[PDB]
Amino acid sequence: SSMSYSWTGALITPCSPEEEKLPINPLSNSLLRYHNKVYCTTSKSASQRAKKVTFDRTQVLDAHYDSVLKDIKLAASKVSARLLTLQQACQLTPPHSARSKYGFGAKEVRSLSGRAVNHIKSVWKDLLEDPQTPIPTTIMAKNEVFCVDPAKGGKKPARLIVYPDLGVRVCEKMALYDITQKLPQAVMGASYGFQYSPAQRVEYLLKAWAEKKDPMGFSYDTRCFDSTVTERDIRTEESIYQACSLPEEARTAIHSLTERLYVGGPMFNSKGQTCGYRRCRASGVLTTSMGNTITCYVKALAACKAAGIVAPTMLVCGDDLVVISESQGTEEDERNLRAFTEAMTRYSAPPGDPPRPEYDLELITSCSSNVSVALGPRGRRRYYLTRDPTTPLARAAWETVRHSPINSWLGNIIQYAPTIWVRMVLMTHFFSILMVQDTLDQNLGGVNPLDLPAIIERLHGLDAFSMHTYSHHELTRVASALRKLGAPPLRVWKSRARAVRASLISRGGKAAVCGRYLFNWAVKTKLKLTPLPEARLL
RNA sequence: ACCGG
RNA sequence: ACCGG
Repeated sequence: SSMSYSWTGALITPCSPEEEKLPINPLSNSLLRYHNKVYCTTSKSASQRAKKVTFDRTQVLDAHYDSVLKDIKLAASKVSARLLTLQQACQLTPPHSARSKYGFGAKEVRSLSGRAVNHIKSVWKDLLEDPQTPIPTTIMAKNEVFCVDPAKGGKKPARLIVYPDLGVRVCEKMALYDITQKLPQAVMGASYGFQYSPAQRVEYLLKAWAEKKDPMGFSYDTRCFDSTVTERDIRTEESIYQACSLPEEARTAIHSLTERLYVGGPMFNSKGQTCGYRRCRASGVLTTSMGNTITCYVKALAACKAAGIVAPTMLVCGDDLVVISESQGTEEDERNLRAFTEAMTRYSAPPGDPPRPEYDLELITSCSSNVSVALGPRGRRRYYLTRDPTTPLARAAWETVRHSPINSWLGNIIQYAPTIWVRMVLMTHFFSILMVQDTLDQNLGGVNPLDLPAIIERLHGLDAFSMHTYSHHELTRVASALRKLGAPPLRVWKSRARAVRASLISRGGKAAVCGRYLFNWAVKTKLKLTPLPEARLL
């Protein structure tokens, strides 16, 4: 049937001029040595990406799918959504959202500028007065930083981004924002992925695994899910939206949005040249995250019925999806999964790499991470979220005139605070750096570093400062990643940590806390870490 | 550099 | 800002 994209062969130009690395990376050259391996995706690689994503979809649904879709609409019916006032939309625009082509930007929008509030009214009236004309959109290359994997063919090409003018973006919010806060939580419940902090993701996955007599789990990746979404799936999404309590104005607009934007349209580069036409998901629109989730759920669940997966419990983080079922024997389990894949493939949701059944929770990668285990302070098992540290380390090492990685360190320190690689490698490096800049209290991305222990206690719990026997997978993987990037091995980081710890303590004050809590693992004679007063405040 | 979290 | 698309 339909082709995901068409191409005029125009260049996909970049926004922020791509910047050359420099001969000295002063913040990270003590973190790791192999900067040659750390690269960022250029837009000249945008061509390469388009080939990977341009291709024919053909879709064949069935009794199974139809039954799920019927059930899901019935859940949609229990929802009541309201329009957002044009103003309310504007206040939800992010601070530096790319300015509109009609001479105004996010400051104006958020402050209800007249030029702004006028054009948007016009944009909206046109949505109600016109549901066929395709809305033009812009296509850009997202630049992300990775580490060269030769195993999987040198360097990734840049991801493609497609979005409409800021005027239109606000209207989408007017029409849909309320649905986006109500619908998913209501068609998918426990299985909606974004509602969970890593702590609770783990807690769910455990509860799911616990409650099967003889569990079996697998994860289904679709690394081009956006390309494989069909015009019909999109309209089916509308159909799901319309199944709720909605005012007639909302309904007309949603429809008009679906036909004019969400289903497809032309794309233009920053230079303005017609770049191509699209017939799949746009990354930049409001519904994407919600759409993919719901669609993936309908399909996935159809597939389980088609394949005969028993007692399936699901988790959907957009494209990435985990299922935990009752094993029907490894013999059947391998059959049923192949089925699942054929089902999904008919549903126009193929995979990258086929799934495999697994019977150990440590081996189920998804939401780009996995569950693993170490021992807490009293010997009890502590289950926690982790991932391969390669990219985190690569990015930890990205420095240019217009970019600092310190935020990325703080990022992963928070998110992955209880992992051995954060605790031993990124923390030791972070404080080591900030101490020497004597910049230990400057607010990085709106967080004070001296608040870390308090934050970590709130988000991860006291055992995040005290875990101790890390699993073979993790130990192996981390060793390997550091070796792979020219980082010192774990044992060196221990030394470094002790010295870093000695300082933080002698500094007294909040710094002292950081020393005693964050690096308690570093010392021979451990310290009884009682809970933190400041902790209940966050 | 758009969307989500 | 970070992380995911």
